[PDB]
Amino acid sequence: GRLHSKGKGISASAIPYSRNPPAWLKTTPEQVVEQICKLARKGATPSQIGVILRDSHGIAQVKVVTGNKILRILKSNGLAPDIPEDLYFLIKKAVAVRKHLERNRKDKDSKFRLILIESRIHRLARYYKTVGVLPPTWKYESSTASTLVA
Amino acid sequence: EETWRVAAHNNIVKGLTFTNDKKLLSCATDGIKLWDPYASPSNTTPIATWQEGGPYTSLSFHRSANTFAASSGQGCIRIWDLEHSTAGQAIQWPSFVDTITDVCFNQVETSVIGSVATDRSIILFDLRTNMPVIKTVLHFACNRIVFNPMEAMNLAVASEDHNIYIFDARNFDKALNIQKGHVAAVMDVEFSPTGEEL
Amino acid sequence: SELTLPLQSLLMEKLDLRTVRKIDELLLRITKGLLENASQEVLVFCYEVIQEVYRSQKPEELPKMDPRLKRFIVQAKHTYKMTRFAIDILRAVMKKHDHLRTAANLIGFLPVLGDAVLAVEEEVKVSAFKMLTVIVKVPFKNNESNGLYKVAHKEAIKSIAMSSSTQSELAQAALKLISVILRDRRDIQMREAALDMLLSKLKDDLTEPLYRHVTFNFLRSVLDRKLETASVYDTLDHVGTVMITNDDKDTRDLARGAFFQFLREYPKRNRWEKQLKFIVANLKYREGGRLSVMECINLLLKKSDEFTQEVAATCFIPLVFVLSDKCRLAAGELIKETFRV
Amino acid sequence: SRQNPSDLERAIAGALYDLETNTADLKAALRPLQFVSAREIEVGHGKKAIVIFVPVPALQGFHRVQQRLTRELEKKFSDRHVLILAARRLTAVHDAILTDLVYPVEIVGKRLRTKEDGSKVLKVILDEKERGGVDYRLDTYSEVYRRLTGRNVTFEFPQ
Amino acid sequence: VRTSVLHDALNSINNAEKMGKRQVMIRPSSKVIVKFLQVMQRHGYIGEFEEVDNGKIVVQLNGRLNKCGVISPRYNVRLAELEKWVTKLLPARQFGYVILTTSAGIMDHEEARRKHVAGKIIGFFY
Amino acid sequence: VLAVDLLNPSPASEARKHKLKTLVPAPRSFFMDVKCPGCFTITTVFSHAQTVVICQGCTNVLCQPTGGKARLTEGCSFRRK
Amino acid sequence: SKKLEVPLAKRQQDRLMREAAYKKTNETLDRWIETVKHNRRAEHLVFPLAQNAHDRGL
RNA sequence: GCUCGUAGUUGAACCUGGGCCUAGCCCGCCGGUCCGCCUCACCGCGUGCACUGGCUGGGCUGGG
Ligand SMILES: [Zn+2]
Repeated sequence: GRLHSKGKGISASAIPYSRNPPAWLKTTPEQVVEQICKLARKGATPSQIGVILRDSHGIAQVKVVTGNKILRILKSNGLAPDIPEDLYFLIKKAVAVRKHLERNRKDKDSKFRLILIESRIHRLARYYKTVGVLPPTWKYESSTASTLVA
Repeated sequence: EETWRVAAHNNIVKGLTFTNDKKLLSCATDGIKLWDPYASPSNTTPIATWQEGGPYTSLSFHRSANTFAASSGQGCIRIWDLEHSTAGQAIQWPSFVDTITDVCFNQVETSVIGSVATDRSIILFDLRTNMPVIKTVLHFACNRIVFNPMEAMNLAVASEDHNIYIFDARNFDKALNIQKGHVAAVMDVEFSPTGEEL
Repeated sequence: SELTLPLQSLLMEKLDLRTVRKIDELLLRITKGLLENASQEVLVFCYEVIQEVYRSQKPEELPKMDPRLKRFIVQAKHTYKMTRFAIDILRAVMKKHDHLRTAANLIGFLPVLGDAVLAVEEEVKVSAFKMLTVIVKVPFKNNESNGLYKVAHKEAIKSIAMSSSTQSELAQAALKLISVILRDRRDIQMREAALDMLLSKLKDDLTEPLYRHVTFNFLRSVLDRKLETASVYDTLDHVGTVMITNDDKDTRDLARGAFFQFLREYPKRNRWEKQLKFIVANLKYREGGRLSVMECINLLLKKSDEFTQEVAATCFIPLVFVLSDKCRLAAGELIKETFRV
Repeated sequence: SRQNPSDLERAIAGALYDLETNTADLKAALRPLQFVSAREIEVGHGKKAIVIFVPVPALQGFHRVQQRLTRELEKKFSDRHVLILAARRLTAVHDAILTDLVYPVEIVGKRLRTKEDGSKVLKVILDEKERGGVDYRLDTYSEVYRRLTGRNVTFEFPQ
Repeated sequence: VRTSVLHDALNSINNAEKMGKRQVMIRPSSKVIVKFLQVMQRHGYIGEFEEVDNGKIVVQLNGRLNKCGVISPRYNVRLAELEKWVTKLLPARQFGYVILTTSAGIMDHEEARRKHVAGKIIGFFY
Repeated sequence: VLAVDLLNPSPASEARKHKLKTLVPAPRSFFMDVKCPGCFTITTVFSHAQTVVICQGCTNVLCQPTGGKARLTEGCSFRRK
Repeated sequence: SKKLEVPLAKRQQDRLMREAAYKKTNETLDRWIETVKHNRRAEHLVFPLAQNAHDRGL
């Protein structure tokens, strides 16, 4: 239940029924795919892609219009991030916290949150390793996290 | 002590009635059966049985003739006349799926049949021209319909709204009366044979 | 007989309903194997099988009527399958062979086929019904069948009235028996309440495409003998609109045949003039309807002399008012027939 | 494609050809389509309903325009229920057959209601925002779905 | 978390039969739950249920049953063991049923003795 | 209470239930069409937009994001589908 | 009015036929309205009824 | 004292092509009777809302 901190929180995004039409929200799937490809080329994460689509174009879900999800489409056209988005954001967050610790050390709450983030990264990292995404042996410390940054 | 007992069916006995001669009928999920409980030898075996017509739920016998209607679970009621009908005539609302829970012949006005169904609805039936007549959807499910034995047009539905609704069969716009006193759902309602109590 | 000996030796004992239905399937397929094949012996063999069934049945246990309605119901001992089997053998044999269709052979079966119709089992009832449809036409030299066909007529009407849908096989077999009785035997009169009930039940089965030909066979059978009643008039007022407003030719032609037999047969001038206003209005009337009403006008001009003069006089002028392209060529053929008569 | 024509396949293909010229001023999926497939098997008694099978990207190509195309296909052709569907060759396929059956209206829920014995009845509900023009087409929907698949379903608006 | 969604469903059924309600909302559905309720409906302890979709199950119950339960390790059982397992799980041999995941499907112990097949004990009701 | 039809809740009790707690869950958000009176351009905006949606050019606005529904701007029209 | 009309949809034809059945059943309950009215407006009701006696006119 | 965490432990649901037989009807083909056609004749053709039988011809639906 929201992992680390206590608190349930039922903040969830709903998905409607009939995974096919939203008809009056026109535009062919091919056009949507090409827009997604353009966004990927400009350098945006799948989640950011989805948000952009939500903002401007007549879309509901890519999985509805097109046969595939965004990440799956990116993988088919070989335009996917090095470290699968969420993992990349977590490592960026960990780097930021380490840099804050380096600037000022006594902040024990920041050190605790750093530890939490590292644990969450390890939790993600193990399961990514299992699903043959990331190459075996993946360190997530200041020796490699700093090199990764972006 | 009892007068006559028999291990009738496998499942629970959902509906049961007496014929106008002396014999009694019983529903189940097995199918309905007919026995002669008043005979000079006691017979445990039935003398007629009926399985075709879906899972039956309730029975109701006619006032005068040997006709009876069984409410099934296929959304139809079906009407037999004893001694010259075998499968009966299946009357239904034209596109109806939900089960008809109860069925009740009007004893005053013959050939008017009321029924409730788990669409939270009551439906009527005219037996003279074999078709349904009118269907009203209420808010909650109704467990049982019954008619008034002195006033031919008034009916009462016992419903899961903890409530009894006394309706007029000619104008289903509003309830003639709403009896509200319960705590859990109402399972059975029955008018007095003087027609003035419940 | 080597086939039916172990069956009897098995089903003489106490039995349950699944194996009862098994023996029913076995016996109906024995009858199908019999009806493809030395024929008088087949007749006396059927009679002997039915005699052994009547010997084996207990006379204290008979079908009794319904306690609530005073007639008999059309619906684990399963003895009736042998009767179904034997009458199905008789059905196939008397269907295929004309020289056995004698008045002398079936006097042994006239009290035998009596309890075949009166039985409460659906299988033996439809077997008896199809049997009597085959054996309408035998004179019998003394009108001995003139009580059996009264009984069969009453029970066929009762079975259609008690069946839940007329689209079932028992109601259709009874409808076949009623239609062949009305086509052939003029000794059996029809009751107006029964005919009203039948036509009111067959209003939509007229346009149902699966049973269209059977119900229209029955309707032509009613229109064969003169039956002037309000139900027949009110249903032919509906066959009038079935002729024009229906979509397909296979229903349109059967409606044309029925309405045409009506106009050829039925004996006021006001009414016949109303038919002519109707037919001219449909001529004005969609293009498939124009084609069908033009071919009905053509049939009337062909088969019909004062009526010829009147139908030509009132059909010629709106036709040249009409004079889509197929309807125009058809109207040209129609006015050519008008000039020819 | 797949066909050499029957008696009515050439008639419906001639209707698709005739909707190009001598009419509107609207054609987007009309010229890139050929003779495809059609079927004529009864619905109810007396009436029939025409179904036409469609290649699988042309289903969204037809979701582009289906208002007044099916109106003129009903009026100008035979006065019977016209109905387009994709062609296919399990449970995802039958789900696809349902959601391409109901073309303006999105289905919401499927209620597979059992009875007091082993018998069960499926009933798929529709959207409440479009009710008036579909209810006389519901039995045609149910009968075409039975005739194509074999599973008896009944269509009902929620109340 | 109880991965035994069958146990969550059966806990909801026991709570409704204790509280005297007339229906439930079994929120995570399955197929083994549907087969379980199919056996309970054959033996009449549950009126009528429907699987609606987002799915969940709405289970009209008659008010006839006492207790539902799952056997959590799901032990294997032969027929000569099945008699002793029935008389050790049920309060009486004529009251209630033991559910079996056999090679012929999911059924009660009387249907298992009819169809001459053994299997794993999955649950029971009475 | 004690018995109720759980496969057929009322639309009014269904409509006041939270999103994820309706019988089959579904959203309660909608899409709008928006024009700004000098332009014949029809941008289609989501109801709970997080983007400061801009029309096809003309550095304007169409809505601002919030904690809930996007506040459409000023004088603008909206049909909702 | 001897001209036939177009056949309607099955739902609308059923609805008109069942409206006719509702009018017929309302007539056969309007034959009971007057006795129901007298029973509810009367001052003293005597049960069982005189018409249900098994020796009615003896 | 609380949180993270490894060996360990429990680990969501979703997942039975071809041919043969059979009954009912239709559409069509074929043999004969009747009638008509044409051929000098021999002969053949049309011919089942005139009659009758066949088709391991075609189509739909049900059952194995
Ligand atoms: Zn603009």
